Amino acid sequence: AVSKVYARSVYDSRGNPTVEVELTTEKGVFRSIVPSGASTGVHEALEMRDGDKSKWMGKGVLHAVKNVNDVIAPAFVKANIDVKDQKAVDDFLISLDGTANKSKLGANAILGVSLAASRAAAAEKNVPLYKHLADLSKSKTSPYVLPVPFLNVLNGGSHAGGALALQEFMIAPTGAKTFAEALRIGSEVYHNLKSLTKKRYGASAGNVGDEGGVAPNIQTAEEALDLIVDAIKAAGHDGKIKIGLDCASSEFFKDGKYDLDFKNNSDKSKWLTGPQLADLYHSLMKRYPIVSIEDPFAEDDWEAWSHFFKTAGIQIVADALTVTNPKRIATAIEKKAADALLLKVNQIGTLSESIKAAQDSFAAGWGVMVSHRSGETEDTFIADLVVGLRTGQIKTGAPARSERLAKLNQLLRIEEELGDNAVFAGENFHHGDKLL
Amino acid sequence: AVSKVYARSVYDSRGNPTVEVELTTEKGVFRSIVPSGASTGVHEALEMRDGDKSKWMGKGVLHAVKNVNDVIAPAFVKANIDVKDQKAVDDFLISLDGTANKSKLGANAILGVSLAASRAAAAEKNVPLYKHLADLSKSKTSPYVLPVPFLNVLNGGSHAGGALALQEFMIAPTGAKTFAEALRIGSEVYHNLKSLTKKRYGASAGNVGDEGGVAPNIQTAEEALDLIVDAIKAAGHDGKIKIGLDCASSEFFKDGKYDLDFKNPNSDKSKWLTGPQLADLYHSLMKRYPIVSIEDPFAEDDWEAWSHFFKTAGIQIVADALTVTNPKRIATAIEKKAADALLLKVNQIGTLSESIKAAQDSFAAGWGVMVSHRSGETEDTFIADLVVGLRTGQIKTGAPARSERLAKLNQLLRIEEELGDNAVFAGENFHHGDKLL
Ligand SMILES: O=C(O)[C@@H](CO)OP(=O)(O)O
Ligand SMILES: O=C(O)[C@@H](CO)OP(=O)(O)O
Ligand SMILES: [Mg+2]
Ligand SMILES: [Mg+2]
Ligand SMILES: [Mg+2]
Ligand SMILES: [Mg+2]
Ligand SMILES: [Mg+2]
Ligand SMILES: [Mg+2]
Ligand SMILES: [Mg+2]
Ligand SMILES: [Mg+2]
Ligand SMILES: [Mg+2]
Ligand SMILES: [Mg+2]
Repeated sequence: AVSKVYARSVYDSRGNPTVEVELTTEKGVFRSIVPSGASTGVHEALEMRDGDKSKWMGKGVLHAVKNVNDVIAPAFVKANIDVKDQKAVDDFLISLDGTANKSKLGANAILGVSLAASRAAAAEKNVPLYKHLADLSKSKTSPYVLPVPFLNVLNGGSHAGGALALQEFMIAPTGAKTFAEALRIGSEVYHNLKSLTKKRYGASAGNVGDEGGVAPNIQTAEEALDLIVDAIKAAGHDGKIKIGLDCASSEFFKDGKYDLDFKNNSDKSKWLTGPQLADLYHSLMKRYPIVSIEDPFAEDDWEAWSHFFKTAGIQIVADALTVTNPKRIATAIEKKAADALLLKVNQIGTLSESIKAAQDSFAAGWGVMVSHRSGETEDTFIADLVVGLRTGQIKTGAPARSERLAKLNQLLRIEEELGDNAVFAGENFHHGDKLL
Repeated sequence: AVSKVYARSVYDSRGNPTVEVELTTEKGVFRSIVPSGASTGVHEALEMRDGDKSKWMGKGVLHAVKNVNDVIAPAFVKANIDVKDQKAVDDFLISLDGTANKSKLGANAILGVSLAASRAAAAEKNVPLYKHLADLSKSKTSPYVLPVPFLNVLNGGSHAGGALALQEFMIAPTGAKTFAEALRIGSEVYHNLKSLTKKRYGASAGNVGDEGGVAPNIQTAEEALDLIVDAIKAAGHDGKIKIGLDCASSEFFKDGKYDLDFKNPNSDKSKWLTGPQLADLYHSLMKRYPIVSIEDPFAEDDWEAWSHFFKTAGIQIVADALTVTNPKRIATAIEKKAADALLLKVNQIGTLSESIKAAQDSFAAGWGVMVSHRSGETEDTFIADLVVGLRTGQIKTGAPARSERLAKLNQLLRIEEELGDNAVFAGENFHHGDKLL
């Protein structure tokens, strides 16, 4: 049985506090750490911070930690829940908070308990976590699917200091035959990108943003994409590497329009309409091997999404639009706003709700890209999750900064363990769950 | 008994391959990952790289991985060594290689087995790793000592793109009462530093170097130190925060002179500094800023310059590239009175036992020891347990940003919690942490 639930404050990858949970059973101690976003969707479940300006500059999580130790822990232990029954674990937690957005206890109090229970369950079952997560999600397991990594090698927007408006420029080694090959050739592109960036924009441009990508002081998507295409050819991997974007356009949506110079005394006359921004993306799609675009329009700009999607012809990923929330996903499906869900467990707050979100997406013919947050930790949960969910695609950072490599390394280990019972999603990343 | 030893290629914090070792016993599977330096000393034990330009830019570790799987593993499993006997484990590995500088197998093949064995031994004894490391090093345990973290908040030299010659500018919250407080106030200074750096030098200057520190495109130590003092001020921690430097001066030493603009290929050779001129610079900084420690002030074989500076420095002087965690070179440094602290990097020498000897020799001479990360780190937390086990009272493991750095700092939070009243924070006594109480 679960004998102990304990929380403490630890530090995330940008130096902010976050919640770490330890769950003790007869099988040992199981730890989960809650990640933290910067460009959060306004519809995300509550991340509870202390707001005490004299400690951690208001970003303390002592209240959330207290909620685990003083509220969740005694009730959870008393309940004698079977950790194998994830739905019972999450129903209990959801009920204890009693609010839709988890505003009573905090999503960052609840999530760590939810995740740690799944680790405890995997141990009880003597299976690796990814096999247990496949069980919980009722995914196909013959074969397992290793994801294409979408590597965020050039950082802009909220994740890096500079003028660049679009948040993420990713490479996707869809042309590799194994995950290990994909990661190697991705790392090679990254290193070529680092050298080229220093050459073109100066030594300072080669330093990294929150997610490990280079952060050159550039003003347009075109020069960023030119750098990436240049890095791919320098590495000698043209045709094996595709490109993904996260526009994170909610970050520059104001008064019905889009400010591509929001990293500025920005010119209100230059602000773009939905149609104009769609024309911009189409122009980029024509000149670059772009296979996925995330949050091309704002989190509630439904008409703009639906209109773009009609003729996009590539994967359109909903992040802030859907916030890993089955209710908002249902709306996005009906409006035909996108065809892939960005899955972030801490946007909704429990594993069970995240699994439901993935299942609803798959049922609609959508893809699912499992995702890190920009404030990450040494935790590797999402590596096991992307495999368990059989999605065929993950974004977990550049191949730099170990809060990113921790996940990528874990996927190397998973690939090795599965051997002949796994296949790399490659060009079929979008429908990874349907593969075979 | 050890039933399996297995190695694989994984990625370090810079995106370069490195060696990960898993060692299996009755107690489970124990993992260690080898770190990788950038500003390496010429006297370091061999880091074996494949040099195949068509893979990983030539930086593959497949040869070292193969040395573990095809050479070390079958021999080690056959030997059936008691993992609790770290000295026997390491003597065995050192003997398998048979070379001074570990050039047969590579230090990056040997070290992973060395470290994972110690993890396995801790499990056998049912003790946390830091208690076992204290056993191996014969350190005092009443109380245990938590280190002052030297946080590298401004990155220059080899660790970041920019004109800044000096490699590391660190803050040391020696004025804190607990490790948790030290890390909190350190993080607060860091955040104030990031915001101020962006204000003074532009948004791009706030982006980070290899070790998580800001990398402003600045040319002089004085303005870097002004940024740090300004950040400490902004956070409201004046008096509680001290400063450490890593000059990594071997990186800019040429023709008996020091080039503080070495990353500029158009650097004027007339502006190059002599040993005494450099000593003057350091003394100028030490009077204007709360500097308590300086690492590698002079080049790795510029022995006379070290001895001369140390005679009147009056602060901690840390040997890194000079000593390369090597008992033989440490003995020379002790004799020459070149420094009074060792920077301890396990992968500079290649085994835990040799590293422990290096620390013991340093302590016996009345030196301090600062346990250190490499600039290419991993999610491995070994050094956190090592610094506590060795009772040194000081660690450098990066800025409070990038989780290859926070993983260690977070582990130190956990160790402090676990030890409760059986641990003290070194604080102002960081230099002689081993002698504390
Ligand atoms: O926008 C995103 O997709 C995420 C992950 O890159 O960033 P953040 O965690 O800051 O929301
Ligand atoms: O010089 C140093 O002290 C180390 C650690 O900061 O750097 P590197 O690992 O690059 O040698
Ligand atoms: Mg976001
Ligand atoms: Mg199963
Ligand atoms: Mg149009
Ligand atoms: Mg996004
Ligand atoms: Mg719900
Ligand atoms: Mg060095
Ligand atoms: Mg003991
Ligand atoms: Mg002088
Ligand atoms: Mg050094
Ligand atoms: Mg030796």
